[PDB]
Amino acid sequence: SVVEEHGQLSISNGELVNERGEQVQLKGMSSHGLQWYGQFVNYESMKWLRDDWGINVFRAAMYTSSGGYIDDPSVKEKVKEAVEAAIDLDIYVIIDWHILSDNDPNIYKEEAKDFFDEMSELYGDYPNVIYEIANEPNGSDVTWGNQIKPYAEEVIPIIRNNDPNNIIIVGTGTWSQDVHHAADNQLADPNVMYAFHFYAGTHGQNLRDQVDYALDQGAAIFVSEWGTSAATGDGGVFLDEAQVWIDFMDERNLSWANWSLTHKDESSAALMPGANPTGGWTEAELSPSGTFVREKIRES
Ligand SMILES: O=[N+]([O-])c1ccc(O[C@@H]2O[C@H](CO)[C@@H](O[C@@H]3O[C@H](CO)[C@@H](O)[C@H](O)[C@H]3O)[C@H](O)[C@H]2F)c([N+](=O)[O-])c1
Repeated sequence: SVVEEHGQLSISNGELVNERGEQVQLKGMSSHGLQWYGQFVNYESMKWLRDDWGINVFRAAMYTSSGGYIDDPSVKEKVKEAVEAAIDLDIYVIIDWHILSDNDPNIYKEEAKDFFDEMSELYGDYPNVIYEIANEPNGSDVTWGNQIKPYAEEVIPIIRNNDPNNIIIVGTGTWSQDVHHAADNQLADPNVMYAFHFYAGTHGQNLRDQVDYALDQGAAIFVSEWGTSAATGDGGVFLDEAQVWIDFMDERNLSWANWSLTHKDESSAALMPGANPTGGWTEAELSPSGTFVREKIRES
């Protein structure tokens, strides 16, 4: 009864709060690309995550390029499937317009406006939905002030015409690490959060201090993607540094989604090769990363 209990989420003094104004922290999993590992996104696997891991949020990672939505728009129906399951399971859900190689969110802004118009029209009267309008803006030529903020200022109005106050997570520069620039030039909408993403393979002490700087400007931060691996999503599992970030996020009441729910042979993948796509995973079907993430959510 997560959604029944906390209901409408909003931002108050830079903090995510429930409909009674109490601080709330969401912890869950992100899918991998829906064009590749969509079979792991379904009511049964999400229910298993809710019941056995304790998740209270699920992130649907709809890549735009890399064979995603722009090339084959059918993947938007898998996002709808995930939203409907979240509604049925009474958990929160993030709709992620998962830009990456298409590094400037303006490249597909017309399609983004059409997609968010459709999703907000369909689901704008449910409290479960969180819109993430540009996963990871990246590149030296893509800045908050010149590219990202103006993009958000075109897409947010589209959403707001159908859904006036569900949370919107807006990506930041340098693969959603540059929360410092965003916090110094914040968007006007009162229910916006800025995305901050990390990988435990990178020594993170300055990045933690940067998140703190942003929080100190009154900006709300959602860690909508993080991994136990290196920044490529592979290269080793770094559980000591991941624990430091877990403790940091708890102290700052930061919500998060781990990357990712797939059996792909890479360190950040939570599942091993024989894991059933509909859940019920034994200890051996979880990777070293999945075992750790499951423990962190169960402990919460
Ligand atoms: O340098 N960084 O800080 C940084 C941070 C984040 C990041 O990218 C992000 O974080 C992971 C790990 O890099 C990416 O997932 C990886 O996407 C690859 C390309 O689709 C897949 O082949 C790989 O299986 C998958 O795990 C997510 O799409 C992307 F949001 C990347 N990146 O993709 O290069 C770089």
